[PDB]
Amino acid sequence: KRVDFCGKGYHLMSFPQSAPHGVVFLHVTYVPAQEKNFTTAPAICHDGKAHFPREGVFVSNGTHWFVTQRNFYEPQIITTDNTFVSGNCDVVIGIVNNTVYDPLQPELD
Amino acid sequence: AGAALQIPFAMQMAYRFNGIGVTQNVLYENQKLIANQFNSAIGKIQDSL
Ligand SMILES: *[C@@H]1O[C@H](CO)[C@@H](O[C@@H]2O[C@H](CO)[C@@H](O)[C@H](O)[C@H]2NC(C)=O)[C@H](O)[C@H]1NC(C)=O
Ligand SMILES: *[C@@H]1O[C@H](CO)[C@@H](O[C@@H]2O[C@H](CO)[C@@H](O)[C@H](O)[C@H]2NC(C)=O)[C@H](O)[C@H]1NC(C)=O
Ligand SMILES: *[C@@H]1O[C@H](CO)[C@@H](O[C@@H]2O[C@H](CO)[C@@H](O)[C@H](O)[C@H]2NC(C)=O)[C@H](O)[C@H]1NC(C)=O
Ligand SMILES: *[C@@H]1O[C@H](CO)[C@@H](O[C@@H]2O[C@H](CO)[C@@H](O)[C@H](O)[C@H]2NC(C)=O)[C@H](O)[C@H]1NC(C)=O
Ligand SMILES: *[C@@H]1O[C@H](CO)[C@@H](O)[C@H](O)[C@H]1NC(C)=O
Repeated sequence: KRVDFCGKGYHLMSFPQSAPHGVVFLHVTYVPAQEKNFTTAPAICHDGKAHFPREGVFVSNGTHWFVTQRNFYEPQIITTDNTFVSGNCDVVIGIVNNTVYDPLQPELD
Repeated sequence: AGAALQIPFAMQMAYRFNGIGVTQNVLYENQKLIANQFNSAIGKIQDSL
């Protein structure tokens, strides 16, 4: 996890080869590509409660809000298993209104 | 690690709080105090210099 100790990018793995009086390291790394821009927010307010992502960031495609993982764009809908709650929505700078979906009660019809 | 991708600075500070074991609500609920403390700490360096 040391930055730039094993090449440029996120180190995946490395292979050694012998040279005359030396060694050659072939570093395999992961390099992110083809980014898009989005709107973002730190928390989400629902029922007077602030919701934070467990892992990921809240992003908006223009009209809807999703959670994604931070390094590869893979959007999902914001549920109570995606997030955790802390406090009320009066203290966070930049909080946004949206609905956080519960699975249990629409299972219970 | 590649191309520069923008992110707002308080959200970068929250990632970094996660990287030491503190949840990020602890940053967002203290943002103003944390920024005051950083500013006083930076203002103390030029005084010693
Ligand atoms: C943002 O993504 C959503 C996808 O959830 C698009 O909204 C539509 O949402 C309904 C119900 O959620 C789906 O049945 C549709 O298939 C979605 N797409 C369309 C084209 O109707 C929404 O269009 C996206 N917004 C932008 C600006 O890209
Ligand atoms: C990001 O910065 C913009 C300014 O560029 C902020 O927008 C202003 O919001 C205030 C309310 O606090 C309004 O009174 C101003 O009229 C807005 N200005 C513009 C140019 O839109 C925005 O609130 C900031 N975002 C956050 C999360 O603080
Ligand atoms: C997000 O939703 C909340 C919940 O209603 C909004 O809070 C209201 O804000 C208006 C204007 O600031 C007040 O007149 C109401 O009294 C508030 N309602 C409650 C129940 O407190 C909040 O304004 C919404 N945020 C945005 C940006 O529209
Ligand atoms: C955590 O520590 C900080 C000290 O940096 C406290 O904030 C200070 O509190 C004193 C009260 O004695 C104020 O006079 C200062 O102005 C505060 N500093 C800043 C930068 O706001 C804070 O109260 C402490 N929190 C708790 C829960 O004890
Ligand atoms: C994102 O938008 C900015 C302008 O706000 C633009 O300069 C940048 O090239 C865009 N990047 C992508 C991936 O769309």
